[PDB]
Amino acid sequence: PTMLPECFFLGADHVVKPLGIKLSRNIHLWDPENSVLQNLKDVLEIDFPARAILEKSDFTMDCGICYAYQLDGTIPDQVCDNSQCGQPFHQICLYEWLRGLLTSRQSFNIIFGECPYCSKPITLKM
Amino acid sequence: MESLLQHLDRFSELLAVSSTTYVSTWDPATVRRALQWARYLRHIHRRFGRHGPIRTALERRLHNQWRQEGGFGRGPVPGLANFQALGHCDVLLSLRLLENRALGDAARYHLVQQLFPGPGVRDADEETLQESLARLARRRSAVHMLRFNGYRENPNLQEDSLMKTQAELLLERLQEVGKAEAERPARFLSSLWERLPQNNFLKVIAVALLQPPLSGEGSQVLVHWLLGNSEVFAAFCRALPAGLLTLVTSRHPALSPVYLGLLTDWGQRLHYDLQKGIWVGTESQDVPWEELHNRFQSLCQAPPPLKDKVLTALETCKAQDGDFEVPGLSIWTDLLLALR
Amino acid sequence: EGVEPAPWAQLEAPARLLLQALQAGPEGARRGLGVLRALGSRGWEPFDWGRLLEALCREEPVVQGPDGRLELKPLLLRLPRICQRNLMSLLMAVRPSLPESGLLSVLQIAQQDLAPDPDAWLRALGELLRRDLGVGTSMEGASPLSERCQRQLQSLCRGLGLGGRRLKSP
Amino acid sequence: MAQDSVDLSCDYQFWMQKLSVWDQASTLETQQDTCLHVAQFQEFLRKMYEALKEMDSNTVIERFPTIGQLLAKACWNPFILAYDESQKILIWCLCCLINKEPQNSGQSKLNSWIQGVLSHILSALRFDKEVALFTQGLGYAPIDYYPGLLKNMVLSLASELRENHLNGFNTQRRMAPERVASLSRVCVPLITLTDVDPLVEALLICHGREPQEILQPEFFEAVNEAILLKKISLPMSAVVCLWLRHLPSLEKAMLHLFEKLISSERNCLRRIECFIKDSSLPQAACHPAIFRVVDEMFRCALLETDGALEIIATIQVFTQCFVEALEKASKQLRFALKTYFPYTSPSLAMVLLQDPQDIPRGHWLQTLKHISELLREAVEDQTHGSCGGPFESWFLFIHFGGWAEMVAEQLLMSAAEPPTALLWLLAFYYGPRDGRQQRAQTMVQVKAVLGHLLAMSRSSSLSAQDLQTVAGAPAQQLIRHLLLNFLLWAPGGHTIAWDVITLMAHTAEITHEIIGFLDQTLYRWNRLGIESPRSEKLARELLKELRTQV
Ligand SMILES: [Zn+2]
Ligand SMILES: [Zn+2]
Repeated sequence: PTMLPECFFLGADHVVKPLGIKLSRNIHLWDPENSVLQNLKDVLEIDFPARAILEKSDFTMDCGICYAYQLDGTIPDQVCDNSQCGQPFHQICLYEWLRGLLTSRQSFNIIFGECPYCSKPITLKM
Repeated sequence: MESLLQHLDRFSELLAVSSTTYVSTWDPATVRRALQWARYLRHIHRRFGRHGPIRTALERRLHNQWRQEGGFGRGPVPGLANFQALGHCDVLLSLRLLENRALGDAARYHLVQQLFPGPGVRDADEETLQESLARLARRRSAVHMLRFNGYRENPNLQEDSLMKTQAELLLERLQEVGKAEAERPARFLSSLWERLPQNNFLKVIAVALLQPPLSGEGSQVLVHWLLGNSEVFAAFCRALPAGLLTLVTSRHPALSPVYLGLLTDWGQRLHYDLQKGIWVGTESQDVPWEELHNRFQSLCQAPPPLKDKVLTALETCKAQDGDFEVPGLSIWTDLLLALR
Repeated sequence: EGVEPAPWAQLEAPARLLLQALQAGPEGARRGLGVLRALGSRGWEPFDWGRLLEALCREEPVVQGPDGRLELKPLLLRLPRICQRNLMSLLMAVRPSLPESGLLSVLQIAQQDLAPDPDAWLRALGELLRRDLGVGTSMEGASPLSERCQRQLQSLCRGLGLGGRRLKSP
Repeated sequence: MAQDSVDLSCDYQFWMQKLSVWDQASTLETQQDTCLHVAQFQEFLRKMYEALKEMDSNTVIERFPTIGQLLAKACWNPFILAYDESQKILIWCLCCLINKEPQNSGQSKLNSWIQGVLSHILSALRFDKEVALFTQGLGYAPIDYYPGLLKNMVLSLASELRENHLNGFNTQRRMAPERVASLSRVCVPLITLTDVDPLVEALLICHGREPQEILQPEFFEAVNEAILLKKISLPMSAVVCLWLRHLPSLEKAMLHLFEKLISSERNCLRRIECFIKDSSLPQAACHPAIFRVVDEMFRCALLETDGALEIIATIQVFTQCFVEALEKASKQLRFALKTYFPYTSPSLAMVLLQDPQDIPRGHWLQTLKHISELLREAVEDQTHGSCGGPFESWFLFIHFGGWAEMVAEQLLMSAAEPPTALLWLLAFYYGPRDGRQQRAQTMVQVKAVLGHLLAMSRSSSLSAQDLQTVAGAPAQQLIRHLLLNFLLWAPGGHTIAWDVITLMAHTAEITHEIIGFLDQTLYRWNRLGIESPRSEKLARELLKELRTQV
């Protein structure tokens, strides 16, 4: 456990690179004897946010089907009418889901069927 | 500019008479002449066929000539249709002469020699005779293969590709007449109707109306012809399915009010029998109870703007015939109860 | 009449959803990861793999080959090919957090031992997984590849001057 | 000048009584057999056409007897006409047969019969009559709409299949798998015809929920052919799912990679990177299972040829393409690297991933120092809960070029007490399964050779014989390519290069080995942006001249 892990980052390209090279250059400084945090702070040469916002960490805005943002420019706008799920979804992903679902039924253009995560009535208007 | 005119008219003369089985005089010289003419003309198709006044002038010559010959009487010759049809001018005539069995010995041998000297001239920049013809027969065999080995006849005819193809053929064929204004589209539609299989014709038009435009003036000219012409509309409503006509009507609300009267005519000229709990036709060729019920059920399954047309055309047609509320009396109440 | 329910249609919601996720083409693989991320995030962190494996293994009937012949299959082969392969791929990666008892029988299926027209993919995959378990060397010609592949590979390995590197210890 | 009929005249009757088998293939099995036997028959046609074109018609009778029936069978068989140039060769064949001036009426009959079958192929509705007469009345030709017609036919079905795919347990029309299987055989003959691509794409994508395959792999591999031959130009997701459902295609394509690095383009690494990135192999390899497959294939390749340099070069090119394809399109939820590399610990991998271009040239020493330290901790202290043993960590170490090759060139730059780290490291590289007894032997061997070569570089540009003297095995290739590093690196070279080279130029095998080494090093320098133009042009001229000697 004290060993180096397998690790990397996600976010913005410009913020990613420099810490990447800090790591690339301080990696040989790994000491599996002190805290791994002790190794990390001085290899990446930084100190860290101790719950910088404990509350709003990330109300994630990914598809929930493809777990993506910006699907062909589209935002996962379509959500659940539920307090416990609230999960955003993409138009096309949630379509191709509820279409293949047997329980679904088609109106003229609007369709109803179960939210993937919580199985509550969700409506999609093309 | 005018050099193109005399180049083209002589070419089209030679084109039309290619098929003609007077072919005895011909020789490879005439062959080469026709071919190099066609090569120059497809060269012109490539060169500056694109948007310009010369393009438009030549298209005017095309439609002028085609409505001069008419496509009736002296000849319903297909001929090279238009600008894009020029792009393979040689090819069409090559096909004509194969079937012209007045095709003699020497010009024929020299012809096939020209076409297919082998891959001896395999290196050429232009996609030439051999490549074009190869891809042609390739596609033709492909077409038949699909038709027989996976093709299915779609219940939704508009979705069906053949009707969809013919639809866009005809829309192509009418945008040109609308741009030309040589004769009216009505003169063309009439002659068409009379000459060709009307049963297929109706279905073709049905699918034709619903193609979203691409440049929808052809859709308008159709309804302007067809709300004028009811005898077509008579067999039209007779021959087709229900939901087809339903969506056709929602597309062109002009057809809603007429179409209610069509059925309403058939609706009133039936008679109940208490041997069998049904209205029935006096005449053989009258629409059956269920035949009409299907159509009205499709219309029930239509958009709300078109829903309430028929919904009230029924109540009015009932009450004028006595506003009864029980079977045996009103065809319309029989309906209105069956619809729930 | 010409409709069926899902063969998973009778199950725990998470796992059934997971299957409906792995159904979805190649990318369904990574969607598998996203599911588990979402659920370790969700109120039910403990995802009972043990439960899942039982349902995979459990047998049910089919009538295939001619019209007049029954046979049995577990869930795992009757479900659609793409979900199988995606599933196998996920299993490789979550191999730490799985129980051997169920895994073994799953691999007995994975062998497709005496399966005419077998699933080459599943076979190779089971082989590899057993290898990753440190038990699938098998003391066989235990190649996930075909002997055909290895044959025509050796056929051209012959056409190169080998190095003196002692790789075998004969 | 030997057979003159018989290798062709036997296959004549073979293919003849095979046409009688197939006969328009209005079945499943006629179709299937015809599909596999098409192209062989096509080459038969090439030889036949040559045999006819060279000679005249209407005089010879060699196999002219059954020829009309033969060709008529072929013609009415439309899958014949669907393959690439089969039709065109039939054209040319019939052109060989024509007589300009039929004299006996049999010649006229032949020619008329020919014209007839030609019109049957070219100006014949093999099709519905209503749509035919519709356009006949409209005053059109087949030609002017068959393309868009065809297109519409294709598109309807392409959409349809997407519908069927989306219907994942719906009550609706489950499209006939029989029609699907029909299409599977219909596509392949005319796979090259450009109007078809979306259909095929849709066939490969719209997988549906069968537990068993329903297409014929003849289609899978006839597709694989045109992909790897680059006649098709498809998207990427299509070919990945193809690779991912039909295994012999993957296998046969990975084979087709080796075909290049052995047969044609030995040690032109830019052709190799070109081929890799041309295909979506690293993109596909982003998927784990495919990666494990190709890893096993290369492992077998590596243990047949015990250390083939060309193969290792290929590996590292592929690994680079794969790493970048991974970094590109796996932002959220990418697989933990011990997925692809399970047997090893992940820590060592995590270090290996770092590019040399990231780091300045000086610290690469410290990098390799910690690396070799960790490899020692792995293989010497080979405890359970790790790699199985030496070979596995060694194979891991292969894939990361640069970190592999930099040991020598750095050791040339650090012959001032070359640290035991690099010695053990390169010893482990050039030798696995050595044991420390062997590794210490080779350590002091190469360190004594360094005591030689250090002073030899400090001296003038000496002979090639003071070098060949320290040669005179278990350390021959090691010491050889070490000397080759020393040559270009030391500016004392460029004078005695050909001397040393022609000395060690025993064979063509060692020649090819070193040629690969040189292409490798130049490729490395150009990619790294690390160059001495002296050594660049020098190795260029040498490799160039040696590409003549072979
Ligand atoms: Zn999405
Ligand atoms: Zn929900």
